[PDB]
Amino acid sequence: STGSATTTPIDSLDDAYITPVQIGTPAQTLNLDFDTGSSDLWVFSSETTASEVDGQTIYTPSKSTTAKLLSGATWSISYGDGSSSSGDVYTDTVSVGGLTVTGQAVESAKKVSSSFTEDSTIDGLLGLAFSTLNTVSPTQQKTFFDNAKASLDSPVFTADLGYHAPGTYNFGFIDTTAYTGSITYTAVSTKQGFWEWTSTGYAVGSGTFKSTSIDGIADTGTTLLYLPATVVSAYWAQVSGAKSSSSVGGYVFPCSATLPSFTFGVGSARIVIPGDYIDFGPISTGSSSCFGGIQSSAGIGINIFGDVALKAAFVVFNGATTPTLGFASK
Repeated sequence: STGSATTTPIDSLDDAYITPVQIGTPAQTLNLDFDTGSSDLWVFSSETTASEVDGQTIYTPSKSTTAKLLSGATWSISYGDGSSSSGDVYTDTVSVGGLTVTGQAVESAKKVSSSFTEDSTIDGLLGLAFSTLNTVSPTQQKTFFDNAKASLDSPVFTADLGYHAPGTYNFGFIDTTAYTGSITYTAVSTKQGFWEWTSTGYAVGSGTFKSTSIDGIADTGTTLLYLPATVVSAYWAQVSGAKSSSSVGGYVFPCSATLPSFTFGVGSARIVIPGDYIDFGPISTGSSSCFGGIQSSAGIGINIFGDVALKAAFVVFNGATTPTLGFASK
C-alpha cells in the first residue's frame, strides 16, 4: 500500500504545516501537524476542557462505530517549546492520503496548554519519530508509520514541504518526479528516539564550505533551524544590523535586509536554503525588526533541522531495519 497527502502552511510565515487525517467511522477529518520530532498522535476531542477549545475541529469517539476505549491508558506530553497536552486513549481507524491503519492509538486530549488553544488551525499532532518516545502509559503505543510499515510497498515516508506553498507527505514510495539530481542517504541514530543524523558542514551565502560535524534531528514539527552558536553567529554576521536580542528571544535583523542563503552538508552533497526562507517577518505588527529563521540551539541541548531546513529539500525517512535519512534538492 501507499498514501499521499497534501500538507499546507497554517499561515503566511510557514509557522507549521497541517495535513488532513481521517479518523473513525464515518470519517472525522482533522488537520494534524505531522511531527517527525515526537511519537504521539493526539487530537482535540469532545473530552477536551471546553475553555481550552477555540475553533479547532474535535474528534468525538462516541460518534465513531470503530472507536474503542483503550482501558486504563493515559498520555501526557511536553514539547521543546514548553507547550503540553494530556488525556486518555482510544483505538480507531486512521487514514492518511488513502493509507489506512486499523487499531491506531488516537490520544484524546482532556487538557491542552495555551499555545494549542490559541492556534485554531491545528487540531492535533501526528508523531513520526520512533515509537520508543510514545508517552502512553502503562502500555506504550506505536506511531501511525510504525503500524503501517509492514503493509507499505517500501518502509519509508517522505516530507516535501513547500516555501509559502503546499507540499506533500508520501507513505510507502519515493516520488522520483519530486526532486532533482540524486538522493544522498546518511546514517541515523535512534538512541534518543529521533531521526538524528550528522551534517557534514555549512556555508553562508557564497562563502566557502566549512567541513564540521553537526549532529541534529530532522524535525518537521519545529519551525526554525537551530544550530550551534558559532554557526549561527557566522551567519548573522553577514547581515548588516543583525543582532541577538535577549528581550525578543533570538536573532533579529532589519526588515530592509536581503538575507544570504545558508548551505548544509549531507555527506558530500549540499542543500541550499535560500535567504528568503530565513525571513520570519516583523517581531510585532508594524515593526521594522524582523525575526531570523536560523537561531542558536545553545539553550536546547540538541541541534534541530526544522522546517526552514527541511523545506529546502525532498527528505526521505527510511524506516528499514537500519533507518537512514535521504536528502535531495528540488
